[PDB]
Amino acid sequence: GPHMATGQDRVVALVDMDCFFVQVEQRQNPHLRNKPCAVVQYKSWKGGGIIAVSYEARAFGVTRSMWADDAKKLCPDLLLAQVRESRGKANLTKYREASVEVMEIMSRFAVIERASIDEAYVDLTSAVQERLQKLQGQPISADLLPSTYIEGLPQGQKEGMRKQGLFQWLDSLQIDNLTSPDLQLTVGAVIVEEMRAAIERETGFQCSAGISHNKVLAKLACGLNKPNRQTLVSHGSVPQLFSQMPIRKIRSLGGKLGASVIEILGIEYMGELTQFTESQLQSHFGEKNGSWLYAMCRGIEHDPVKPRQLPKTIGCSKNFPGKTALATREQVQWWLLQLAQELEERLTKDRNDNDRVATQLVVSIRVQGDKRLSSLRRCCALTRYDAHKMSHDAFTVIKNCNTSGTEWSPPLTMLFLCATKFSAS
DNA sequence: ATTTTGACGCT
Ligand SMILES: Nc1ncnc2c1ncn2[C@H]1C[C@H](O)[C@@H](COP(=O)(O)NP(=O)(O)OP(=O)(O)O)O1
Ligand SMILES: [Mg+2]
Ligand SMILES: [Mg+2]
Repeated sequence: GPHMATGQDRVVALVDMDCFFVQVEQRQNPHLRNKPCAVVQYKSWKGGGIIAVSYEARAFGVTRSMWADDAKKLCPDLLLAQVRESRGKANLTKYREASVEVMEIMSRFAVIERASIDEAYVDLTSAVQERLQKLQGQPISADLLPSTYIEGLPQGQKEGMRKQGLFQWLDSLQIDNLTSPDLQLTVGAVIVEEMRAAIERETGFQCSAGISHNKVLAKLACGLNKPNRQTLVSHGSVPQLFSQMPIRKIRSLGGKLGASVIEILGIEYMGELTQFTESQLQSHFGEKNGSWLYAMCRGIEHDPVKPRQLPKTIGCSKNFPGKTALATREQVQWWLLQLAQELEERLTKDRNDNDRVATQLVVSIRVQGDKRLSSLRRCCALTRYDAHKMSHDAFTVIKNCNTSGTEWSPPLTMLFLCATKFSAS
C-alpha cells in the first residue's frame, strides 16, 4: 500500500527521428520529399543494402536489410539515395553531423543522453516542476498538445480518436495538485511538443516521442504512434498495455534473454511476469535481470538518464564478404590504412570540437571460416593521431593470426579499428 | 553477401 513505490518520481521522454537518414537526404534533395525512398550502402551487390526507409516506401513492404534490387520488385518507383563512399568504404559523416544538429537543439531544453544516432532520452522532472510553478494552477488546453496521443484512451477517423482520448485525459486531470504524476507527465508532453516543434523548425526533420516515468516506457511509447506524433504512457495505462504486449517489444528483451523468459516461464506477454516472485525471477535470470523484470513488468524502472551527449568511442569498420576476403599482406595493410585514415580524420575533428583525446586503439578482425563475428579483438596504446602509425600498430597486433608459410591465411572477412578511453585535452 | 557502428555486461 502506502510503502510500495510506484515508479512515478520522474518524467522521462525519448525522442526518436522518423526515418532519419531518409529525412537527411530528403532535406538535401527536394526531389525525394514525400516519395517512397530508401537509403542504401554500396550498389554493386544486388543494388545495395537498405538501411533506412521512408514511410511511403514502408507502405509497399520495403524494409531495412532488404537489397535494393529486391525492394524495387515491391516498389518499382522507389527512389534511392546512396551513402557516401570514401577510401573504399561507407562514410556516415553526413548523418553524424545531422545528429549533432538535433542533439544540440534538444540540449537547450534539458540534459540529454544520446542513445543512438537519432534518439535521445530527456529527464524533464525539473523542467516540469518549473513549468507547473509558472502555470499557477492554470488548466492545460488541448491546443498545447496538438500531436499527442494518450495511450489507452479513449475508452468507455484517426485524428478524431486522438482528440477524443486527449479530451478524456485532460477532463480527468487534477490541475491544482502539483505532485500528481499524471499532471507531471502532461506538462512533460507540453514541453516535448515544444522541443519537437523546435527540432522541425530549426532542422526540417520530423520526429516522434514517448513521455512516461522511465526510459523503457518512454521508448515503448515513442513507437506506438510513429511517425510525427508523440505518446504519453501513464503509470495507470501499464496493466492493460502490458497485458497483450509481446515480451520482445521491451528494450533489452528483443534477443536471447527475452526468448529465455518466454521459454522458461511459458508466457508470452510482459504483464504475465507479474505472477512470479522477485526471487523466482532472480533464480531463473540472475539477481540483476530478475529484479529488473520484477519491477519492469509493473511499469517501474530506475535506470537514470545519463548526462552524455557525445559518443564514448569512435570506430571504423569494413566487411569483406565471400570472395572479397583479404588474402594478401598488401591488401590487409592497405585496408588497415584506409580505416586508420578515416579514423584519424574523425579523431582530429573530435579533439578540436570536444576537447578530448582517445588513448586506446582496439583492433578487431574476423577470419574466413570462423563462426564468431570477431576472430580477434586486441587493444594497444593510441598515443598519436596518425593514420600510418595506427595502421602499423594494428597490423603489429594482428599479424600473428596469419598461418601463411606475403599471403594471408585464413582470409580476413572483417577489419575494425576503434578509438576508446577518452581523456580531457 | 545487409553493413556499420556504439553502449554496456560478464568474467
Ligand atoms: N541495422 C542498421 N544498420 C545500419 N544503420 C542502421 C540500422 N538500423 C538503423 N540504422 C540507421 C539508419 C536509420 O535512419 C537510423 C535510425 O534508426 P531507427 O531509429 O531505428 N530507424 P529510422 O529512424 O530510419 O525510422 P523510424 O525510427 O521512424 O522507425 O540509424
Ligand atoms: Mg528513428
Ligand atoms: Mg532510433
